[PDB]
Amino acid sequence: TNALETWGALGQDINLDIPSFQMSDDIDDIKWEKTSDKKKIAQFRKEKETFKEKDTYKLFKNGTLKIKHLKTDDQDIYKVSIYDTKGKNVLEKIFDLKIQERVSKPKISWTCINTTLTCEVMNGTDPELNLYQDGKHLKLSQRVITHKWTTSLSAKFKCTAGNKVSKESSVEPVSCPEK
Ligand SMILES: *[C@@H]1O[C@H](CO)[C@@H](O)[C@H](O)[C@H]1NC(C)=O
Ligand SMILES: *[C@@H]1O[C@H](CO)[C@@H](O)[C@H](O)[C@H]1NC(C)=O
Ligand SMILES: *[C@@H]1O[C@H](CO)[C@@H](O)[C@H](O)[C@H]1NC(C)=O
Ligand code: NA
Repeated sequence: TNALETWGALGQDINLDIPSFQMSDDIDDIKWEKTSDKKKIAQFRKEKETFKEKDTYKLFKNGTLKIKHLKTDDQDIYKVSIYDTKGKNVLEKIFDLKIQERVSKPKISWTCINTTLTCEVMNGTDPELNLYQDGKHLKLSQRVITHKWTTSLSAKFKCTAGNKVSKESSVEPVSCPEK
């Protein structure tokens, strides 16, 4: 339905900008609306007043709308409509905001007794995990990664986790004399 997809982080702020715009005198009204609830979240009705539905919102002179501290409820299609003094619609841009939880630093666990190693990430939406040993790719996975060996070991393992909004990483030197 012609919207510009946008990714935002649960808990962080985000900015919806219209580069296609450049403010001026002729401009009489800039309206930002939230589709699903059909409600104007912010509006620049000339100096006549600066309306904002909440502190969660902020609208700038350049038409950019900042949404503070993203929450599950903010995933929605947003629309800006802006008009001059002669009543004309100068621009209309639409954004399709989806949000994800930032990923957390992965956690690596292991026993030398049982030749087993695990990498897991507790926080993060639809993450992707990669396991490396002394800089060489082991496995890619969406769920928890397991890695078993047999010999005595003294490697440097690296586990990455990432999604659309973040990337975290953890390296842990492993030494199993096993005897
Ligand atoms: C609009 O202004 C804000 C700061 O007031 C800035 O963060 C944003 O990048 C600007 N966008 C444009 C298109 O000027
Ligand atoms: C995991 O996410 C929760 C909120 O969803 C937060 O309280 C906690 O601090 C996060 N942990 C990390 C390591 O980011
Ligand atoms: C680890 O190895 C021991 C033998 O040394 C075995 O008995 C045990 O089942 C293994 N641990 C797990 C969790 O399977
Ligand atoms: Na919102």
